[PDB]
Amino acid sequence: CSPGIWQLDCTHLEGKVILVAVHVASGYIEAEVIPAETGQETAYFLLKLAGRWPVKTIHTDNGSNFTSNAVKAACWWAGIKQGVVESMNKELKKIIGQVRDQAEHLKTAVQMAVFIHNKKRKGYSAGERIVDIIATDIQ
Amino acid sequence: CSPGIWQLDCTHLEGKVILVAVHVASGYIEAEVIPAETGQETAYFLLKLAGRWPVKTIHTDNGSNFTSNAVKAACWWAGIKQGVVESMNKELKKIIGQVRDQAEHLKTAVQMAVFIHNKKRKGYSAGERIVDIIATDIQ
Ligand SMILES: Cc1nc2c(ccn2Cc2ccc(F)c(F)c2)c(-c2ccc3c(c2C)CCCO3)c1[C@H](OC(C)(C)C)C(=O)O
Ligand SMILES: Cc1nc2c(ccn2Cc2ccc(F)c(F)c2)c(-c2ccc3c(c2C)CCCO3)c1[C@H](OC(C)(C)C)C(=O)O
Repeated sequence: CSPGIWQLDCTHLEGKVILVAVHVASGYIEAEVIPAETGQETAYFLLKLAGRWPVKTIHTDNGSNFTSNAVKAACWWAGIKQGVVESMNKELKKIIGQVRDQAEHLKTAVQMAVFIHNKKRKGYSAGERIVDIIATDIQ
Repeated sequence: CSPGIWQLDCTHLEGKVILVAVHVASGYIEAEVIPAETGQETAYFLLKLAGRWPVKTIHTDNGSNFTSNAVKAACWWAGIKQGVVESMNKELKKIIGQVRDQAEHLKTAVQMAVFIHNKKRKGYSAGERIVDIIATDIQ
């Protein structure tokens, strides 16, 4: 897929919200545990994401997620416009379950699962693929 | 410099704490506004960082930052061992000052400054250099 496309969705676990961003072309994930599912939290997440990777386009399974003025302002400022994703989210949810008792806080288990997911060789890992896709696109 | 070396330090602004991670070889920055300067916050930041980039070694200007059991546990689990940095932190502090009135929250201004810093061409940007350094190291 195009190297600037990311998918963002929230999932719920233990009464908390996990914002999951998938780089569609590599399967690479960025995730954070947010206090609430709000436009301000999504906007802040998008600003962080766009400063770290070249974010061109964002996709989601819940269109209404992107209607706040806060989200529209983040996309405006950062210059963002509006199978794999289902699979990557499924893998992450499974990994969180597998490491959950190794940590007190869900947020810690989430970051351990992101780490495991991005480094797992499938033969390259999602972390290796994103860096290869973005470097070759710059070239 | 070696591609797995990162420098982590905290700086203070408006009574808040900004954790700044610099990828020494590229000048690329990752930053977060943390509620307090604690071992638990540093450990959590390191886990997130290590799941996104291949973190081999961490440097700091304040050695005591890395003594908590929480930090030692994050480095153990993620397999981490213990001019440019001064310049990158200086540039970020200047950029935050330059964009500060464009946002209500300091954390928003911080992420705008990270974005500006990583995308600025110096001729490649810090964001372009990190992806090139890591991709060629995998190759
Ligand atoms: C806190 C916050 N609110 C925002 C927005 C945007 C709309 N609103 C709603 C609103 C409503 C009434 C107002 F009087 C008012 F001033 C803003 C940004 C925001 C979001 C993204 C963003 C920018 C802004 C200002 C500036 C350029 C980079 O991208 C904010 C913002 O905070 C979050 C990122 C946490 C949402 C902020 O700190 O100002
Ligand atoms: C909350 C937290 N505390 C930690 C630690 C480690 C030591 N301590 C102190 C402590 C003291 C007394 C205990 F009875 C006790 F159980 C742990 C991790 C932590 C930090 C990093 C880390 C791991 C753990 C458990 C597991 C493998 C991946 O890396 C935590 C941890 O929370 C933060 C990351 C926010 C610090 C957690 O959720 O358990």
